[PDB]
Amino acid sequence: SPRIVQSNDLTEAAYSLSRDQKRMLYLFVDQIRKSHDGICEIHVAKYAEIFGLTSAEASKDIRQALKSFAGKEVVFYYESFPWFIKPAHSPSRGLYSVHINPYLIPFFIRFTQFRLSETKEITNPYAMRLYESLCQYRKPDGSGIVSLKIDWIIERYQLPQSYQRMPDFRRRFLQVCVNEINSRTPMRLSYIEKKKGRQTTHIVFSFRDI
DNA sequence: ACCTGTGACAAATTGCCCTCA
DNA sequence: TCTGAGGGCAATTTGTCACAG
DNA sequence: GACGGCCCGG
DNA sequence: GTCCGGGCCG
Ligand SMILES: [Mg+2]
Ligand SMILES: [Mg+2]
Ligand SMILES: [Mg+2]
Ligand SMILES: [Mg+2]
Ligand SMILES: [Mg+2]
Repeated sequence: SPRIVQSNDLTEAAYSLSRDQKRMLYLFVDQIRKSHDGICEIHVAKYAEIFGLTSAEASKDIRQALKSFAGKEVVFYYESFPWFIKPAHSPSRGLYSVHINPYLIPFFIRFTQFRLSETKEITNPYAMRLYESLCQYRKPDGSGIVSLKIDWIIERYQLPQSYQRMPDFRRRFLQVCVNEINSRTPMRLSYIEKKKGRQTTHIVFSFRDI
């Protein structure tokens, strides 16, 4: 399946995207990389076959993701850009044409890489973010270990405000996304908490490949 | 005040179904 | 007939906060 | 809608 | 009987 590669600056950027939008974004990065001006395209029926959707639900996902890009911004730590500089539009039935901010090109191409089949069954977008950040530290053989700071996780993945309370962070984000990765990717993930006084400050992730 | 977990409720998202150009 | 653009749904997951200990 | 392949009239 | 361009139907 297609080999996604991306600059670590994108892996570590601060933004808020849905699952459907992240799925589309992987294909944009792939199109761009095979070369330019920044104009990309998406076909409904190919999208449907890639992610095992019907044509109808594919159409619904593309259309609403596309209208949900408006006003979205990307921050590279500290410079913010919009993803799109023109509305999406359809020249032909079943075909969408998109105008990515050409100023984003160099941020796409010290790098992270993974095959698309590794992530295409993940449902929760925060788990996609986590699996990307872990891939950034992976070894040829397939293992790695990394310590991520909680405040940096919250700022980078733009987690919602109630997850500033640690028990909610545990219950609705960490446990769910670790259990997702272990069930939906070829990765096998464990973790332990690092503390300072009563506060938990980092999470230490270890993983190997099956 | 700080920390933890759980019970509830609300809001959002998922894979469905159907209909017609 | 095959595609895809619309219009809906119920079950489930995610986001929030009161309260116990 | 868009596309193909069938069957009408001449 | 056959042959061809085109329209409609699925
Ligand atoms: Mg969908
Ligand atoms: Mg889950
Ligand atoms: Mg303290
Ligand atoms: Mg008791
Ligand atoms: Mg007390």
